[PDB]
Amino acid sequence: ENALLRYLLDKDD
Amino acid sequence: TPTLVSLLEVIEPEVLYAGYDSSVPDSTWRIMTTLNMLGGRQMIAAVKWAKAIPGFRNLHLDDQMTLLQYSWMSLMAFALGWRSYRQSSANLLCFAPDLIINEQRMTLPDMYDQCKHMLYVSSELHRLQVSYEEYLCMKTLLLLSSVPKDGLKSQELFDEIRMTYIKELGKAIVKREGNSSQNWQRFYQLTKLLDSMHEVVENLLNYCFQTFLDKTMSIEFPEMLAEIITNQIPKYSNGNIKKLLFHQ
Ligand SMILES: CC[C@@H]1C[C@](O)(C(F)(F)F)[C@@H](Nc2cccc3[nH]c(=O)ccc23)c2cc(F)c(F)c(O)c21
Repeated sequence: ENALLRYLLDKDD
Repeated sequence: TPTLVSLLEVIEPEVLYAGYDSSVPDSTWRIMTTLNMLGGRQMIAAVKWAKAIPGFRNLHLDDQMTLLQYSWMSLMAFALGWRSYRQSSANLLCFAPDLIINEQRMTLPDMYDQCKHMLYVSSELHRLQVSYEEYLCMKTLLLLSSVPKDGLKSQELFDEIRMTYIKELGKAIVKREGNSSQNWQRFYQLTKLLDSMHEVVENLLNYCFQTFLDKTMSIEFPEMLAEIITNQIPKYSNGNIKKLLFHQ
């Protein structure tokens, strides 16, 4: 669930 | 030491273009579709923006996700209201430099009924003569304007950060030379505008949730928006939202 948002927050920048 | 408001200023997102071909005629469906794709790109930049807000990365990751999912429409409508008040007044919505919703575009079937709530935002910023510093503090406060019914994981820290940006808004108000009585009424006026964002957003989310759910309308949402709407629809139906207010 909410994969893209989690990725954008967890990734660098 | 660099001021807190100057740190909010440096992280202001870059201007995005809609990629709208104005040689091709307009339609409500075309404008709505283009705006959905722009919104998704604005929301990807809003994530990058939020991560650079002092204090925000210190909140639990689940709280960071929550705040961005509740406030997405509030942040977008407020930023739009600001662009529209600065670029060209009065009754124009300045989504992107290549996509301004003019009087001719406003006459399009049901264009006005969805635009009027956003026109109210720019109208209010204009009437209140909102400054760049006040705007920056107000925008960060909109990110922190809704929490889950049973609060956040880092609720205590959130309350500290939210108080910090309220105090930051206060400092921006004071910068406009005036007495305690007019400073108190300015803070009252600006926080009343912040509160009214909940109602402005309510109207935009109704169009949003309908167009997303009715597949017969062929109204496409990009992944970022489709993911937010899918997450938010059950939260509104189960009463899982505490809309923070400054008044009442
Ligand atoms: C179906 C409602 C639709 C949704 C949407 O496109 C959303 F998906 F981006 F939220 C919305 N667009 C925006 C609202 C507020 C600020 C915005 N800032 C941007 O940079 C880009 C989009 C944006 C919207 C706006 C309208 F004027 C409409 F007529 C609509 O039908 C909508």
